[PDB]
Amino acid sequence: IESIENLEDLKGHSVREWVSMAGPRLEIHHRFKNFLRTHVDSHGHNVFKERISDMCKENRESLVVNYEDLAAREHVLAYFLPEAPAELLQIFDEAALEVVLAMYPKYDRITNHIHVRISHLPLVEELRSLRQLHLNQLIRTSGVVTSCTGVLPQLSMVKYNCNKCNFVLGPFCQSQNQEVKPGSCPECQSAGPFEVNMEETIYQNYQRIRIQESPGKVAAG
Amino acid sequence: VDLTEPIISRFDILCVVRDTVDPVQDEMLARFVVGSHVRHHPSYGVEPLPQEVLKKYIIYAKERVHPKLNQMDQDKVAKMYSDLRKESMATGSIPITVRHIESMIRMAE
Amino acid sequence: MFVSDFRKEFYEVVQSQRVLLFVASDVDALCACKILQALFQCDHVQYTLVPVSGWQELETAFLEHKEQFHYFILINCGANVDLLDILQPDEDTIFFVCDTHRPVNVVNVYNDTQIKLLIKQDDDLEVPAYEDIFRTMRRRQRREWEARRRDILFDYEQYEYHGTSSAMVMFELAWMLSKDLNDMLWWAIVGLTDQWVQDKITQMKYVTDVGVLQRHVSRHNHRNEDEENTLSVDCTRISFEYDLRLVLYQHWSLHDSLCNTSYTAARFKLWSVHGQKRLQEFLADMGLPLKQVKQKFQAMDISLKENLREMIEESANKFGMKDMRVQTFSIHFGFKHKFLASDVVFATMSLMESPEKDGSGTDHFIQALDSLSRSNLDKLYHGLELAKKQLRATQQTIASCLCTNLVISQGPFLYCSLMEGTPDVMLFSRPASLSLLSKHLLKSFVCSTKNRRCKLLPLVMAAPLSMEHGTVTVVGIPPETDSSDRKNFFGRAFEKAAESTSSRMLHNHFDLSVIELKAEDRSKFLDALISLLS
Ligand SMILES: [Zn+2]
Repeated sequence: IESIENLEDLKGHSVREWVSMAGPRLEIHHRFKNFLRTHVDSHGHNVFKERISDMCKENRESLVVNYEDLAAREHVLAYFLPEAPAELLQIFDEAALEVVLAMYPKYDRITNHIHVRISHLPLVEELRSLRQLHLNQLIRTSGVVTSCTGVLPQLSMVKYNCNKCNFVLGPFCQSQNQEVKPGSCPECQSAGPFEVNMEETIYQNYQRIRIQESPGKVAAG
Repeated sequence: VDLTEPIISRFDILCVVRDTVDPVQDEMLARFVVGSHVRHHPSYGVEPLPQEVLKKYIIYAKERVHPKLNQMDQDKVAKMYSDLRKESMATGSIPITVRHIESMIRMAE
Repeated sequence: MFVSDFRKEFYEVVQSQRVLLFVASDVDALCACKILQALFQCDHVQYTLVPVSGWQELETAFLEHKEQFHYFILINCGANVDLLDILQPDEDTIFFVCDTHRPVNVVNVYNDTQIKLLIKQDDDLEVPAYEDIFRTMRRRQRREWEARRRDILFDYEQYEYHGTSSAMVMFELAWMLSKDLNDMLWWAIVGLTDQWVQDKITQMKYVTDVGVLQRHVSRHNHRNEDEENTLSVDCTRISFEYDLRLVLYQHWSLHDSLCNTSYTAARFKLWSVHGQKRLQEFLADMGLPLKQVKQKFQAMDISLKENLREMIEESANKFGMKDMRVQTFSIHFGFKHKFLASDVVFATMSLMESPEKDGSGTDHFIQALDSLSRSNLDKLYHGLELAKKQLRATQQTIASCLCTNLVISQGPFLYCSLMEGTPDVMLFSRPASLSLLSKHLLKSFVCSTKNRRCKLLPLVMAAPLSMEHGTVTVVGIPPETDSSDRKNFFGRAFEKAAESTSSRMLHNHFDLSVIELKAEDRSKFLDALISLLS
């Protein structure tokens, strides 16, 4: 894959498919790795060396990136980030894992994924002002948390025992949209009462919160 | 005050603020207030910290630091508490109970 | 005089007789006592055993028992004083002296009839010749000879230190008798490890003595065992280990071990608020999860443990701790009982120096002596719990001293003082625990301070002892350089200061560098010490 000297020329694509295809994906990956490795603050201190070191000291599995720093240092990543946030956040997580395992080669024992979190995004929105124009875009809102579920286990990559034979169905990704139905067993074609393999299934923490407008920002009555 | 002894004794520090006339202090207070209204327009001697620095200092002092008491010269505080109890019984101004001793330890920490 | 052959001139003599053991309160003394007890119990030697915690109670016990016994054995006491003058014995008693303290008193060396020294002749010994020490122009040369005697004898008596372990001496006796059981070899190992843990010997000498003990370990491990015939799990197996320097780390969490080991606590400066982040950086460099590190070692995941020692060494080398490994030994028996020699040392030492007020110091001696036999494994595990408490209290006290800056450089020597009523001072009131505290605190101070001058000084520490008589225990420690030969002058400096000031100094502990002092005289005593060391 040749390095792409200009990510900015979409050449008629939209941002989502443009960053989904391999060339721009690798270019974004390398640009984010270089950003993490070489970004320095106003005093010349490498901020992300310190941040990754603190994260690995405390086993926290998550890396907060300042959007102001990203926009200042690497423009096109900040350009594509709010347009295709899921795709670029996946790529950023991969790149951050590469940098983290460069710094701490044994951190795979503690984690298998690094979550890149974005802070100080200028795209601030009021809850009353969210429209269909903001769909599938990275927004920033404010409010008071009024409800919280308990921390619940959710399927992320689920495996199913076949209802008759001993085969196990392949990894199916959970989507947040609907229940994943296994289909039919490829060994024998049965499609009966399948059951989750708890030991081979990968779970993730889930918590659904309800936020509302803060009572001092809502109008009286 | 109209409050009662069980709630009065639960307050470690008990402050009285009065608004009595004193012309020199009134002049200095007026100059400070008008200067504040000038300073904060939309546009003691010792100097304070910036409030951001103070917030960082506070959370560091509260979470990363933990005082430990080795000694506190028990005779001094014990005699103080004993005759503070005597004068409180004399005037009736404030109940002193046992909580004021532990307030001393807390304020030192 | 020195006993040339322990079998012929000591053991075969006392084998036919009633014997009285005076045993000092330290783990090496306890181990030598265990070995000698085992030999005497094999041969039906009707002995009596008396613990002695100091010179005055040794004198009291001798006054009580001198009528009934003609043969006495002193374990880790007596060699460094004139026993004839101290005890005033009858003309026909015999004192066998198995003692690590050096230099041996010249009267003890050149007494040829009554004092018999169970000391290896190849130890670090340089005794002055007899004619240099013992008996107009003729009387002028007599006075000149006396002046030369004072010079030579000061040069001899200046530096106090420790020789070969008494437990190792008694094990060599057991080997010559060919009644050396595997538990006797373990007790010898524990005595040498007591010397090493308390820093009474140099690392070179410790490595040499470990090299000696390795061959005995191999012999015992091939008495009835090889790669294809093996014994029951009941039998004891002693193994040579190139293990970690961490303290008790197989009996509590690796986190507690790193926090309460003197070396790593001093290096990471964990008394300071900032040092915990240094330790977390070390653990992250290793790649150990903090939950696993804080879990108990026996409950830690086994995938983390089977290369942990070399992982520790590899990370320590790039952190600048170039010697995290140590040549040591371990003992296994049954299915679950496993101890490092350091673990047994710390457990027995804690049982001796326990902070409990119930009973007495002799009762605590008895608990420690019982814990060295495998019929009292419950006592050994209780001692391990007490050792965890003792190590934690040691680190809290070091943190208090360094944070409050009680360690002040008094020119020739650093000075520190514990205060009455402050935490754990009653635990550290006993001289052995106080010596360990002062050594650990000096290492912590040397790692803490940035001044090049302060890293080379010795340290004097005081602590309260008495209020019914108003006295303090004072200890002197040499510098903590890696070049150090583990010799100190404070035993003689203290008495020179005490006689220069006519201070009320009392000298009960078997080490000259530990004294009792009236609380009022410490000011002029310290003034004389600054004047003397100059
Ligand atoms: Zn099937």
